[PDB]
Amino acid sequence: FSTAEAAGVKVAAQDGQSPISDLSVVLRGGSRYATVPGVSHILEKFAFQNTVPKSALRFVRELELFGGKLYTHTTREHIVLRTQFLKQDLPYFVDAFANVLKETKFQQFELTERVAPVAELDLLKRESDPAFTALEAAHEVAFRTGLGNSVYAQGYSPVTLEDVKEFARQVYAKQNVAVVGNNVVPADLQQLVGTAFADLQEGSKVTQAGTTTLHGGEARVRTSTGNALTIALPIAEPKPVYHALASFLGGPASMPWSVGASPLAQATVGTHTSVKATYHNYGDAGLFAITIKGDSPAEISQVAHKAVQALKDTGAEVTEEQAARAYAKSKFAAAEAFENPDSSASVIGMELLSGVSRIAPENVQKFTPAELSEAAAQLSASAKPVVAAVGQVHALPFADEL
Amino acid sequence: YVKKPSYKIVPHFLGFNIPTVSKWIPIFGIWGAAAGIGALFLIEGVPRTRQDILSKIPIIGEHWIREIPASDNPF
Repeated sequence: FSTAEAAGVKVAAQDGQSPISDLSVVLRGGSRYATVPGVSHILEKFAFQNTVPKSALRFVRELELFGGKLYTHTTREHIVLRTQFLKQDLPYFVDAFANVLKETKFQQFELTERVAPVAELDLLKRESDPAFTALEAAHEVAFRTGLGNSVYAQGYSPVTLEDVKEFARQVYAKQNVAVVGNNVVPADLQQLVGTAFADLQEGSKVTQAGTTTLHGGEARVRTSTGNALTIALPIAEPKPVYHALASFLGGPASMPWSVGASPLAQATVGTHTSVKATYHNYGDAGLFAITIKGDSPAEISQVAHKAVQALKDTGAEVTEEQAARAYAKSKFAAAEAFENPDSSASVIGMELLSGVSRIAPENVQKFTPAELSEAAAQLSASAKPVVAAVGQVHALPFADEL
Repeated sequence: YVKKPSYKIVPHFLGFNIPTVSKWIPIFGIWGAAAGIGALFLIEGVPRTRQDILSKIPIIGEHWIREIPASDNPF
């Protein structure tokens, strides 16, 4: 991805040998910047609504003639708007993004009839998975605001047209926009973005209201639709070793009809439960989480105890074999993330918008057993553990039990 | 590089356009034949239909040329 600049907008493109281009606009407008709860999700759903030059209807009908596709999502850090099309149709897609950023109408009826109902179905679909809910609840406890804001719009806190219009005034600005072109000729993209995004406001960098503060605690989301438990540990100093540790502890099987050889995978033997360790770097803070879902609260409780034991055991001693296994699983995870278009866009988006150089998968550091055990030790001895229980909460573990 | 999709709007009225209607032209034709055959069949008994249409059809037309003998006709 050759990073450049076109009329004040940061543009990264990588040419390839495929008939298919992905063009993504990455916006510094994720939920950590949300002025009002859920406004980043609503803004994401407001992309490709009516603009002054082109109605939502006309856009969709023309997109079908190019056979293009539209993908949008919101993170804690970004809004990502991605189009996938045939290489030659690049100018159309650049111009469409320009229309969205410069000239979105933002009509009350669109919010009531189109945007808010779609946002609501989006969230309900995600919440069908209790593990999603548990990990969201854990961020809320751990950070409270900023990173603790909900990613998604919820019914209890309604987003108004004025909220979304104000947020868009900040976000849709040269300072908060990065353009990422996969299988796009870099010189051609710079020329097009330079003509299309020239009259976009300069604006200012969007910032998190308040510094990131870490907190421990518990969340007990009572649902009737499945059971999950997250054990999270807020990290004050994000370090790359936690990726290796997440992949080491593991949890999912690398093989069909198996458990897996990872410590967390081996904690689920005899149970119909699954487990996943994840590490979330957010630049100024991090979150190390272990999420366990299952149909039995008793089995989840059983795994949860073994999971914290596994982390303590890791803090004691890792073997050289296990350290190498962690390097391999982590290098692989890095590679597939840089390949997947959604995650790719945000990785380079981070590099362009912030200044965090991407770590190439081939440059992923190998951590010694000493460095890994030290990382697990810090986590086992954390002063601020977070536990989010979802489902039959009366039957799930508490922080003080773990 | 393509800057714009290439299309036009065809003339339309009450949700009909010429490409669609043109597909149905033969069908209207057959329905017209059906209506014609049906109508003619319904009035086959009418003496004028026989006199003016049916008796003039070659070969077949003699089916409708029938005279009552003067000896058998009170009127």
